[PDB]
Amino acid sequence: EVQLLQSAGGLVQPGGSLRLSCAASGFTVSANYMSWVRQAPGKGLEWVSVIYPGGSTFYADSVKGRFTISRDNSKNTLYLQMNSLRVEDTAVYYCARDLSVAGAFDIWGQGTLVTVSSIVLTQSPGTLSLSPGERATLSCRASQSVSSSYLAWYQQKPGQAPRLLIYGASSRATGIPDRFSGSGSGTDFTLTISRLEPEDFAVYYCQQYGSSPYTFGQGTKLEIK
Amino acid sequence: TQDLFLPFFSNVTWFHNPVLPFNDGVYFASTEKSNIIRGWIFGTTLDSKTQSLLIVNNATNVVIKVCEFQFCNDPFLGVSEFRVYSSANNCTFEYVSQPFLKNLREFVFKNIDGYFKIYSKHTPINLVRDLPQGFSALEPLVDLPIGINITRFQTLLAAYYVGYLQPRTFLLKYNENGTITDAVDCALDPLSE
Amino acid sequence: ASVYAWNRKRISNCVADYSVLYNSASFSTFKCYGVSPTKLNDLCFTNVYADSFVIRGDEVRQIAPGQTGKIADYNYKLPDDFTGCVIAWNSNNLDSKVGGNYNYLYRLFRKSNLKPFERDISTEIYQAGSTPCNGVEGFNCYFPLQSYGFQPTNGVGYQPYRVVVLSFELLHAPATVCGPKKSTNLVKNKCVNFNFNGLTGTGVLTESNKKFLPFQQFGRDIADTTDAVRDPQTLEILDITPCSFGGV
Ligand SMILES: *[C@@H]1O[C@H](CO)[C@@H](O)[C@H](O)[C@H]1NC(C)=O
Ligand SMILES: *[C@@H]1O[C@H](CO)[C@@H](O)[C@H](O)[C@H]1NC(C)=O
Ligand SMILES: *[C@@H]1O[C@H](CO)[C@@H](O)[C@H](O)[C@H]1NC(C)=O
Repeated sequence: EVQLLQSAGGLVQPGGSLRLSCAASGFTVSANYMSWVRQAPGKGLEWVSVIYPGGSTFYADSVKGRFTISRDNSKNTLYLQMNSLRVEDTAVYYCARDLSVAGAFDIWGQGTLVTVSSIVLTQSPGTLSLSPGERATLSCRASQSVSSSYLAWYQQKPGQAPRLLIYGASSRATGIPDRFSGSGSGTDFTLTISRLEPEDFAVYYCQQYGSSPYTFGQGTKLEIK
Repeated sequence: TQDLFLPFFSNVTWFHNPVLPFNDGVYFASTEKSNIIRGWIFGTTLDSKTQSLLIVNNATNVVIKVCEFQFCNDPFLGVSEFRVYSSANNCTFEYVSQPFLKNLREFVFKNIDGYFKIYSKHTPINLVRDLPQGFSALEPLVDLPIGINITRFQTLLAAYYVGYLQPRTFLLKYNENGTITDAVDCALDPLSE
Repeated sequence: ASVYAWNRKRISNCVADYSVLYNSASFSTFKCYGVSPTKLNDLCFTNVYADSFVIRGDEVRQIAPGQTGKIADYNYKLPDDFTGCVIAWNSNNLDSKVGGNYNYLYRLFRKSNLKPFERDISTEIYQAGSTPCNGVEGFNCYFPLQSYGFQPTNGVGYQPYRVVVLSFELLHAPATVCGPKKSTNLVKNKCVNFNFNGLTGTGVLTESNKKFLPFQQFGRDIADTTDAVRDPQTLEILDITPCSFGGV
């Protein structure tokens, strides 16, 4: 039973300071990878920071220096201090362990909300409204044409945390039903869901790793005609 | 010239292998008829520590291994076997050179500024009892760059003399050739002064 | 050898040949900090070591006097006293396979940063979780070494580049790899400036008839002035006579 808890439900005054928290439920934080991702509602997800074992800090390309991430082994916490906050920084701040090569973001946090005062990767198909009883194809193209196994797929859920479906586009994660399949090579990757079920209508994201800062897809929702 | 020399008319010990210290330099004298020769060990410690030297040879080209080794008390070899050392950590230099040839051996070992200088001479003598009354120079024969410190040493496998050095001033006379014929120690009788 | 087990090779006592290095256009990343890239024949470092690995793509750029990342955390580390240089190669079908390369490994999971010029080869379980990891592959017990994936691609950052590092020692023993040439032939019976093995002077190099000892290089006069020098090519002694001068 793995659980990740966060507590950041507080409005921030302009130019103020905040402190987020990510906990642990059995796994030591000083020996594994952690990563922070910005949900960016209405658009695709993006990257914020990564903490390796050790404690070297890696930040995204757009944002530099201001975000202060630290790991506290005394209380088993993944604290992130938010400096003076500016406009257009309203999104969710998920935190999750990272095993990019073998399982990309197997478990995630839960989610929060921070307000304000007052690689070219694309997903081709689109909404593709359909009905249960057949299969579908979702195509994810990349400009850099990653060689073999540096792309993965996640499933978003309204009000819940993203869940891993397939890691490396070759084998699905543990507990994933066998109706999800993946194929493709070179430039694009195709994902297929067979015998669509009521607990399957959800947004699918394709993300890249093992390269320059991680990029996610724009977002492909599944809707019924 | 003012340099490290063995003072005239000084008494040195006669040994029959006791450990021996190393203050500034060593003058070693041996007799070649006994043939119990060709072994030297220098260093500061003995048990898997700062680098130490080893000068031996098995009846051919002289081999100098400064390789770190664990020595024994009396490592007899030949009649073969080679059991001087027990363990080795790492090695930094290896020298191979021509073997050093009623005969007497005179060696001088000096160490300064990371250099190890070994001066050697092999001389035939008619007398056999003790050191003859005569003068012979010491042509340098070996120079090794090592850069370590030496504090104590061992001779390896009945009659050898060891003497110590401290700085002095000497007056040397050269022939019409480049050889040395006579020398005078300045810190001595007022006549010599 | 791969990065996980990076191999080294010390260079023994010989004449260092560094002129053909910069003259080769095959090198495109000859960037290094320390001594000048031109005075290589005028260096007297005691010992030189060459370390080799087959890291891939843009991961080479992390080699710097102080840098952290996926490569310089639990693998080959470059300290701030890494005197020497780094050389990169170009990958091709010589190091590649149509099926792929799977015999190469790289460290991914560890617990603390590796010290400079240190290796740690012990690969059973890195113990991500607190559960026992007695040797069963599963949750909280993952294998920390991952195989490389190499396929014929664009090659901008997905090729097995070959990276070597030359490291020099500063001062622990006198050096033996200091070879200058100066490629100069002898001249006699005429005034000339000479630099015979450190003896800088001017004079006429006539033919001598002395009997220098084998271990002697140059002679001297009563007033302590140079008189004869041994040219160490045919091992020949040559006298020195001052340039003719006088009044009018
Ligand atoms: C010479 O011998 C005498 C008595 O044997 C001794 O007292 C003296 O110290 C010796 N000289 C040295 C060791 O320089
Ligand atoms: C002396 O020892 C060296 C290495 O220990 C060996 O190569 C050589 O053959 C030996 N020579 C004799 C004469 O035993
Ligand atoms: C000194 O040099 C002369 C040169 O003719 C030589 O004959 C002689 O043997 C040398 N040695 C001496 C005089 O001891």
